[PDB]
Amino acid sequence: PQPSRPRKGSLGFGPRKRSTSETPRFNSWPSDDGQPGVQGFAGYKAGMTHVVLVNDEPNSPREGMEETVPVTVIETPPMRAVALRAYEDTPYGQRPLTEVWTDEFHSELDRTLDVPEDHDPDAAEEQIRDAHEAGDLGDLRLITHTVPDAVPSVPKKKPDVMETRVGGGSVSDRLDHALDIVEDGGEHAMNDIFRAGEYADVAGVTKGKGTQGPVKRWGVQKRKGKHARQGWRRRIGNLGPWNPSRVRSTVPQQGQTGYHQRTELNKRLIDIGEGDEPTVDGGFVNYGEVDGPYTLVKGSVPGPDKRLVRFRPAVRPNDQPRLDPEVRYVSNESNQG
Amino acid sequence: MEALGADVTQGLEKGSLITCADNTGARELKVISVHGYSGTKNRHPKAGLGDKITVSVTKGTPEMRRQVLEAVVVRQRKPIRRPDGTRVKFEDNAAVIVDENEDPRGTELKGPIAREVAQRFGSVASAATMIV
Amino acid sequence: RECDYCGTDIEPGTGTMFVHKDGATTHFCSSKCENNADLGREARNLEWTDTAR
RNA sequence: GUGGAAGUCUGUUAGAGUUGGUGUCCUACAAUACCCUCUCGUGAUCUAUGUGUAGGGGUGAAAGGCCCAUCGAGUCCGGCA
RNA sequence: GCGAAAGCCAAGGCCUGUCGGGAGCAACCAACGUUAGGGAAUUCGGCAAGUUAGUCCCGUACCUUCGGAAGAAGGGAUGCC
RNA sequence: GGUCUUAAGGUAGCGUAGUACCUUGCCGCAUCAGUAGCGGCUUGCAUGAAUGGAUUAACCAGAGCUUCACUGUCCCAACGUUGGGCCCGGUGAACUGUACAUUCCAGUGCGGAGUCUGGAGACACCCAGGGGGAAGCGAAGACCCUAUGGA
RNA sequence: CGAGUGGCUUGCUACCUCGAUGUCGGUUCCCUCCAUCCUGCCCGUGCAGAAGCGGGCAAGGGUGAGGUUGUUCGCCUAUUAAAGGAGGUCGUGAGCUGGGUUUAGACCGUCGUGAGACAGGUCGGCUGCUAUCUACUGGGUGUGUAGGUGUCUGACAAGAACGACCGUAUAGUACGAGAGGAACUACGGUUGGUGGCCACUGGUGUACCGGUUGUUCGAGAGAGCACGUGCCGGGUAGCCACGCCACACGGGGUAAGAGCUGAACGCAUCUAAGCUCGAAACCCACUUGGAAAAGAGACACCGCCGAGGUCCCGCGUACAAGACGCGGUCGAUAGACUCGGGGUGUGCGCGUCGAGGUAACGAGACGUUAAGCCCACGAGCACUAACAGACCAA
Ligand SMILES: *C(=O)[C@H](Cc1ccccc1)NC(=O)CCCCCN
Ligand SMILES: [Cl-]
Ligand SMILES: [Cl-]
Ligand SMILES: [K+]
Ligand SMILES: [Mg+2]
Ligand SMILES: [Mg+2]
Ligand SMILES: [Mg+2]
Ligand SMILES: [Mg+2]
Ligand SMILES: [Mg+2]
Ligand SMILES: [Mg+2]
Ligand SMILES: [Mg+2]
Ligand SMILES: [Mg+2]
Ligand SMILES: [Mg+2]
Ligand SMILES: [Mg+2]
Ligand SMILES: [Mg+2]
Ligand SMILES: [Mg+2]
Ligand SMILES: [Mg+2]
Ligand SMILES: [Mg+2]
Ligand SMILES: [Mg+2]
Ligand SMILES: [Mg+2]
Ligand SMILES: [Mg+2]
Ligand SMILES: [Mg+2]
Ligand SMILES: [Mg+2]
Ligand SMILES: [Mg+2]
Ligand SMILES: [Mg+2]
Ligand SMILES: [Mg+2]
Ligand SMILES: [Mg+2]
Ligand SMILES: [Mg+2]
Ligand SMILES: [Mg+2]
Ligand SMILES: [Mg+2]
Ligand SMILES: [Mg+2]
Ligand SMILES: [Mg+2]
Ligand SMILES: [Mg+2]
Ligand SMILES: [Mg+2]
Ligand SMILES: [Mg+2]
Ligand SMILES: [Mg+2]
Ligand code: NA
Ligand code: NA
Ligand code: NA
Ligand code: NA
Ligand code: NA
Ligand code: NA
Ligand code: NA
Ligand code: NA
Ligand code: NA
Ligand code: NA
Ligand code: NA
Ligand code: NA
Ligand code: NA
Ligand code: NA
Ligand code: NA
Ligand code: NA
Ligand code: NA
Ligand code: NA
Ligand code: NA
Ligand code: NA
Ligand code: NA
Ligand code: NA
Repeated sequence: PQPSRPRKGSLGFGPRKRSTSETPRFNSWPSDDGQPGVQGFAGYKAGMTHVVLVNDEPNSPREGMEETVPVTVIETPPMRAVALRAYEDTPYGQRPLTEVWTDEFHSELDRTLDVPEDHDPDAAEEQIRDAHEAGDLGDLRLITHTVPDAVPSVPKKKPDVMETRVGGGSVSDRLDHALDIVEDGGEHAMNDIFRAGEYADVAGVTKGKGTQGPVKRWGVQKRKGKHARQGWRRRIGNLGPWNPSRVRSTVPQQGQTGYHQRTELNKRLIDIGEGDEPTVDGGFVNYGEVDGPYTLVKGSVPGPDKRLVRFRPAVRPNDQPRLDPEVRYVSNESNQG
Repeated sequence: MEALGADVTQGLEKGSLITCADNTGARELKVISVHGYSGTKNRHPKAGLGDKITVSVTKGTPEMRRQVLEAVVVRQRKPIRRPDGTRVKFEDNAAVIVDENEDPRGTELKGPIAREVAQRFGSVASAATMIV
Repeated sequence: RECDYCGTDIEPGTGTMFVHKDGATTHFCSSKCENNADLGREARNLEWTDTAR
């Protein structure tokens, strides 16, 4: 009869090849509801510990009671919106129009970009407002970068640059809101965008595992019983039927596994602090000591320790925000032992 | 059903031999099926704490032997996680024979019971000697 | 809480509780303790144990 | 108690055999190999050397088995183009 | 140590079961170790693997050609000073 | 039927058999469930006495079944060890090759096409992989028929 | 009784292959069909309710575990929302298995004078090959677009990224004589699937530490071997699942169907023109890939005698080659050292005790000693090594 059974692995995350950018690139942004504001932030993964919380859920028979929750510590120092890029609507989608840069740059931004020595901010700004007058102005985003030098545990100094959308009230109002941020020095922080208790979508390039077989890469079985002793242990039965006489891309095969981008949805921000309160004794294995701006994300986050991760206000939340959860205990016990 | 209020790693399968924690006359029970459960190809149907499983009597009084009855899993060796993160495991695997209404077929329960089982089978709980 | 075996404080959100046959309960802070226990050893006789200390 | 029989038992003693793995090998190390497992191991036992039986003939506790990688009639040359 | 057994070591022989260098050395394959809870649900079939194990004491069923079955089964012991 | 063919007309036993077509026979044991196994029944398609019948202690790398024990056989896979594999120096074959050849979906054709027809797709070269196709390689099919073939 | 559709069964035919297209079943892995078993939306009912029966749309997803048998099929058990059927050379042996069929050995029954025969039964009875092309999964090198850095766009491509169930409130309510017994909606959980992650539990951990058997180095101390750890006990990091986190709603257009307005046909009519609704299906949303999209893209800045890049050196958030990423004295990139944080479980030696023994000797106990030994992690720290320097480039 041959019993039915779902195919092995999902066909929605391919091709399963190495990621082009180790720095994630969101392909969706939240909706323009509230007041103007940058729709994202970034940081570097450090490790995990647990925290005791007071059941915040109003529908839980346990609301108000203690509760152990797994948390991934992410160092989230301030970032800097170094420019405001403007897109225009055209018969072929959105296209960059112009950009408004500043003059105050982080000492080491030249490790990545050919920093601007001569730029005309106003002309850019003018071109943008004219575009808006004509009504061809497409969304507005800010060129942003991180300050790894601010994070000792992370070897790199070379900043990671990424573009983040600015969603706000009116286009005029948020256009202004953008320019304001940029003109200053672009210096902004996790506080300015997220509030502990809200849900965020975290993106990142997973931990790479080089080449791996089908069993691990796609979840196919291992040869069973006698078959596992004949000469085949971790190879699928066949590449397909006689006809069609070709191997279909849908059959599970070996290859690159890991080091892929992933946008993990609805991650609750348990807390946004600063200091060494979340650090573990002996130090986070293969990372270091935490003592500065940090964020505690509920559960796990894609990517390995030290990797850049990105935050974005949840684009499709299931639950309503339950702000500033009471944290009764944060474990600092050594992660060694 | 109702949330157990604890996470379980089923420590039993169809065919497993467990203890009958009561005085029905049935000593050993053999798991045959797990109420409301559907597995997946090649997967052995699994059962753990708080599940209502169909069972057959392997050992006990002649009249009880070979009978196919219903029961509830009261204890399992494989750990379970409670809301505060602590794991809880027992010395043996045991179940209590139950009827259509889920009232113990017996009069007394032998050995301890997991508190979580109460949030599901009241009459079974209200017949417990020790509830850990 | 305190480990019913070695005696050190059990880090919250950690450990296992073993329910005995008779109903008794035993909280363990780690595998190391549980295992030393299953070997039939008594914490008082193990010099590294806070109990013994 | 003595005695120490046995086509007797255990046994990778030596030695003989070859059940399963349908493993390794399968342009091999090898035109029958390797490893683990397994059988016998004082007897109708195993073995070296010498010696006898020759092709419709031998030899065969019989499988059409064996008679120099050749067997329901060896091999060589000839009949023969 | 029961031992021409294992394991270890002399005497004697050898580094010639004769290509090497490099990557924590990935997938996959050969041999193999360990795997929680369950415990043959696997499969034609428990195939493969595993369990048991030496010695002494206690104790030993059906059946039987009285020889045997039998190391039946089951229980206990086992070091060093 | 209450003898006739052709001499006799199946006795002791055994029996759904390593012999039973009907067949997974019927009843029972055993299991949640047992085309299996064992016991009883048994008209036996087509059992049966040295074509030996029945039965049988001991023995068995002989066939089937059950239990305890055991366990990665399985649930469901993981990590590890050693030799390969991968890169480098040196050594250095074979199989196979009408030609052309980057194919895919359909059609057509001696009715099972990389090469025909229509479309679709297609920048070149290279490394690793597991083997879908080349009705892949290997062997003038050992089955079947035919030959006024052979043994 | 009549008319058909399919090409799963069975039969017929002898077109194709006998210089061979490897058999049945199973397994594993992929795609598909709809004549729909469940799920969604509906119609009728001999539709009170509940539970059904029958029908329509509909192929998104699901359709599972076991006992006999080689079985396909089928019988049987317990679960279940349901445990649907079929095509892919009766998909799948250059993938596996080899139980059956279908070689040589043997037995039984039947048939034959006999050799020997019997889709009758039965025991035993082998599974070759280093991939040239093509195909696909992943990885590079070049050329084209025509100097560089960074950031984007989105033609198109993939997805099931989600399917389903149970429980509570609703409610012992509507309905009903009663027995019995719903729903909308809001909640909690489970199961299957999916992607990621290791604080927690768990596995490994031939790093490490301890115990101990045999033997060898005279004893002691400290060690080698016992298969690539002798065995036993514990186990860090990492990797992992048995562990943990996350995986909508809602819009738009439709099918069946329910209707509106409405004529042909003064009436009627959901349809002919127009319109309002309405499926787990379709489109969007969301995730992933994607400048080689030949209309071969956009923006900002830097640079064309110099911007940037390769080689080089120290290393990994990367890795089979290649690639990728970071650091390079204006430095914490790796090592040493010292702390911190961890694993073992209390070192050698000496002192006291020790059943005893004239004595020699003496297993072992306590103290010194949370000791000794060890660490794939972190910090401090320029002490050592990131030196020297080459090249390409409009
Ligand atoms: C019957 O189907 C025969 C049985 C057989 C014949 C000869 C020897 C032993 C058994 N089987 C075949 O004819 C198979 C043929 C294989 C052809 C493959 N190209
Ligand atoms: Cl398999
Ligand atoms: Cl079941
Ligand atoms: K043929
Ligand atoms: Mg094989
Ligand atoms: Mg740890
Ligand atoms: Mg199966
Ligand atoms: Mg711990
Ligand atoms: Mg003998
Ligand atoms: Mg012997
Ligand atoms: Mg001779
Ligand atoms: Mg013969
Ligand atoms: Mg196990
Ligand atoms: Mg079975
Ligand atoms: Mg099965
Ligand atoms: Mg065996
Ligand atoms: Mg019978
Ligand atoms: Mg006679
Ligand atoms: Mg063409
Ligand atoms: Mg021929
Ligand atoms: Mg013939
Ligand atoms: Mg003749
Ligand atoms: Mg072929
Ligand atoms: Mg239809
Ligand atoms: Mg489909
Ligand atoms: Mg086929
Ligand atoms: Mg099929
Ligand atoms: Mg094939
Ligand atoms: Mg083959
Ligand atoms: Mg091959
Ligand atoms: Mg066979
Ligand atoms: Mg057979
Ligand atoms: Mg025949
Ligand atoms: Mg056979
Ligand atoms: Mg050209
Ligand atoms: Mg060794
Ligand atoms: Na093989
Ligand atoms: Na093998
Ligand atoms: Na084939
Ligand atoms: Na005598
Ligand atoms: Na052999
Ligand atoms: Na002759
Ligand atoms: Na001649
Ligand atoms: Na040499
Ligand atoms: Na006769
Ligand atoms: Na014999
Ligand atoms: Na194993
Ligand atoms: Na192929
Ligand atoms: Na027809
Ligand atoms: Na041919
Ligand atoms: Na097959
Ligand atoms: Na469907
Ligand atoms: Na069956
Ligand atoms: Na075929
Ligand atoms: Na086959
Ligand atoms: Na084969
Ligand atoms: Na709709
Ligand atoms: Na281009």
